[PDB]
Amino acid sequence: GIFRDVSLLHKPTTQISDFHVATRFNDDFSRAVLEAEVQMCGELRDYLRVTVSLWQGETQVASGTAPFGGEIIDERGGYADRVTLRLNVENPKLWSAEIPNLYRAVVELHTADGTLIEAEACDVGFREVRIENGLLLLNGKPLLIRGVNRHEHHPLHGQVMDEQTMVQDILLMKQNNFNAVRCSHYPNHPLWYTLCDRYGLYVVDEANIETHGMVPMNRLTDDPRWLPAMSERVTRMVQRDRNHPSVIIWSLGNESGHGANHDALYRWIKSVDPSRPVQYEGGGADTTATDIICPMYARVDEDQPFPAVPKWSIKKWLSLPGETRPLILCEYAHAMGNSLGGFAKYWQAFRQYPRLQGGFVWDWVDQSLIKYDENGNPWSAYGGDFGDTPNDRQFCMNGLVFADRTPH
Amino acid sequence: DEANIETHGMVPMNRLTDDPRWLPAMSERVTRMVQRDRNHPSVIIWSLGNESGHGANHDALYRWIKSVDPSRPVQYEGGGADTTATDIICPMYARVDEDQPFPAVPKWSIKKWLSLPGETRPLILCEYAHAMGNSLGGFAKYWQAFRQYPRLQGGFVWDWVDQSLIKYDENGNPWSAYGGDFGDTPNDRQFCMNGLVFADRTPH
Ligand code: NA
Ligand code: NA
Ligand code: NA
Ligand code: NA
Repeated sequence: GIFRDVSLLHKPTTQISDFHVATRFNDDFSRAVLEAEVQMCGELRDYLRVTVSLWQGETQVASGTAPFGGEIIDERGGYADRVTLRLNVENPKLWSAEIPNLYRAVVELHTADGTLIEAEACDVGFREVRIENGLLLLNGKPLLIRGVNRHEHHPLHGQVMDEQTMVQDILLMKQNNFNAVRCSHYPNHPLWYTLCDRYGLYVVDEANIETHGMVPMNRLTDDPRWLPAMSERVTRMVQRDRNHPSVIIWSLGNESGHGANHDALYRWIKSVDPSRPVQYEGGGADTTATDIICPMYARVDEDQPFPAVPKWSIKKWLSLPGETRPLILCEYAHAMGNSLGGFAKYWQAFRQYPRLQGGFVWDWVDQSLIKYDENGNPWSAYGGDFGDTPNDRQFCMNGLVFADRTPH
Repeated sequence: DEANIETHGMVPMNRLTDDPRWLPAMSERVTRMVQRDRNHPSVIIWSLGNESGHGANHDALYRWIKSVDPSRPVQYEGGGADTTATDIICPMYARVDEDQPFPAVPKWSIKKWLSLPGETRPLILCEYAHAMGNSLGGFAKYWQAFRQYPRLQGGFVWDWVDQSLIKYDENGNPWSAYGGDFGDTPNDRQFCMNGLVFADRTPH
């Protein structure tokens, strides 16, 4: 169904069509350069101008104005319908899940005399994400991911999300010492990223690609005829969400094996947005299509040597010959019912090994739905309770909290 | 095959090995060993000595060996067992699971050591499982780890045979003696007996 919002937007004929925000820093993060690239559609005129202003609350920190026309990029010239403005910020307040400092950037399309054609805005978080010497760093410091996987689920409204439920989830997660969320397994409602920017949570943004039921799992992802469809799902997500500071990692999807399309899209992301690592678990969790070893349900000490996709113990995985990447479990500690035995073992290992930088619990909230018996009394239902067949019964309930967000 | 260089008693341990005035003496002990033994097939690894800290002389002699005999790896434990003067992480008495974070020369657990950022070398303990008396508790843990981790390629037990000496009482009856039994002082008593076999080669 139509399970997210529907709206009408009116733009002028000459309009802002895209804008990108990037932050660069010096070695000690005491100086930052805010680079904003703005793109337009419509008739170009010599009087057109673009102004980008950066605000910290009520105070304007930086500003820049320029006519359209980018730098030369190849033999034929540059983009006449683009402009890049670079704003210097001294001693910027850095964004993190601990302290989510935010600035407000306003992008103005206006004529030279001063009349405003159109304005767009976005929240700006100054932070640098990079993998150096096998460690994932945020603002120069190695992260320890206290993560959880979260589906968009409501026991009454199905997969329709609301701001109140989102805020309730974020507050509960932070109150229970979580600092990261994986959008399993699709781009979320747009307000989710804004709330994560505001409250402080690292976000893994995941493409809407999962072909788990295929035999073999990469039958489609290794087929060039499905490359366009896969590419749309990756590229449109990046184009929508690349400005959000909370998003620190891109994911190519979930449980789709490993095919050449994964490698192609990994490289596309690395080319378009070098500011964020790319991860993907399929094909054994350490393929060429991931910057992070991200296995699902690899155990702390016990090896699980399956054919062609083994789940080594996470301690052993780090030291395999020629392996240097960090390891962050994209799913672990399956919380189905009376569960989470052995969680302390994982966290002992996370604290002992530098390149074990945490993981994402599976998962946040039970996917139970509400039904009414013969007396209007509600009761929580799972797979098979709606006449659906074949079904997977109670495997939909793997959460740390009940569907009404009461804790397990 | 190990060079005859050990300066364990120095304070700090590299006081001589970091002094260029002792480089000739150290170089003689390395180079003459290599010149004598480089034809033996059984020799697969050279060692620069034992427990002498880490000084520039170690790096110089490591490179000399690498230049003259590229056919054998070079190892050295001093200075924390993972310095620039060794091709193999070769700690002494690093434990399987427990870290021992001493200042400037920590003994990480061997499993953790392999995965330290930027570390790629194999790990072979030059000494482990100290067999002093009723000992070798926990040996199975080491060998479980050795079999599970590819880059944990074993180690050298300390050590083979007790260093006890024979003395005779008032009736010509022999008895095994250790440190201090010859009037030697100061001494380190029974720490000379760390072997898997007695001095007469009967097994423990
Ligand atoms: Na860690
Ligand atoms: Na499930
Ligand atoms: Na091994
Ligand atoms: Na001894």
